[PDB]
Amino acid sequence: GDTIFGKIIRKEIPAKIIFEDDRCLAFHDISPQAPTHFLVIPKKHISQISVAEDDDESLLGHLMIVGKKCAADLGLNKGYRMVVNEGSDGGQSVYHVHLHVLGGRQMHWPPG
Amino acid sequence: ARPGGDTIFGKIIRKEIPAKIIFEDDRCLAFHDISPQAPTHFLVIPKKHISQISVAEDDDESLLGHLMIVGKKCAADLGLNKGYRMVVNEGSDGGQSVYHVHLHVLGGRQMHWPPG
Ligand SMILES: CNc1nc2c(ncn2[C@@H]2O[C@H](COS(=O)(=O)NC(=O)CCc3c[nH]c4ccccc34)[C@@H](O)[C@H]2O)c2nccn12
Repeated sequence: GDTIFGKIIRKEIPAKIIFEDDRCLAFHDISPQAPTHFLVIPKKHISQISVAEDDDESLLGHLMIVGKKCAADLGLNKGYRMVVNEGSDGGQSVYHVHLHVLGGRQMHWPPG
Repeated sequence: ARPGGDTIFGKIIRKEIPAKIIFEDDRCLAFHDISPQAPTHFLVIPKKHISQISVAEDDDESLLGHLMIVGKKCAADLGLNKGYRMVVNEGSDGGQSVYHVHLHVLGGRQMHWPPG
């Protein structure tokens, strides 16, 4: 909640929401790196994947299932890339765990 | 006779093809990538054959989560203390080369944006 993603979860700032349930939220990224670029985040404040608990595994998996269902609904039928960044080397921009989903163009290698 | 399937990754699961294995349990296998794109670059794969994330079942949630937890634990065990990037590729636009779900973990250098 002490992050901008917490404000988004609490509906305190605008975000174009794609999907919500009781435990996660998917919304378009404000700084998109592909024609389609959205985030899937848990409502629980996990600061970074490195500190996720064992009992968070189903929740983390849920982010990926939601992400792939959202990608399908957004029409990403030629594919996409999912990304989780950790720490400074990973380029983690917000210390609230987030899954990026990017598509609508060819993604290149290496992935940064 | 051949659980895990006959992609290269299925053959690695059954020890038919060599790999450099970091971690193994009943659900997954972590091993170093043969064409690393960072100083440390490994894969985490399920032992259950799922071809790609787009066809994963709802009841694959815990398994997918387990790949990420195993990924982060392996990253810590390998000493990636400045961080890392996890990547799942889907289909042609994602650059998916092998149709058996896999999580990339890359670290030991600054990763750039965009992620490809
Ligand atoms: C461990 N052992 C091992 N690993 C292998 C083998 N063949 C492939 N892999 C590994 O599987 C990963 C699949 O990633 S992925 O499917 O997500 N796709 C890619 O990685 C391709 C990305 C790409 C997109 N455009 C490009 C343009 C040029 C080069 C690559 C690309 C890659 O990182 C490969 O290095 C193999 N044969 C025997 C043992 N082997």
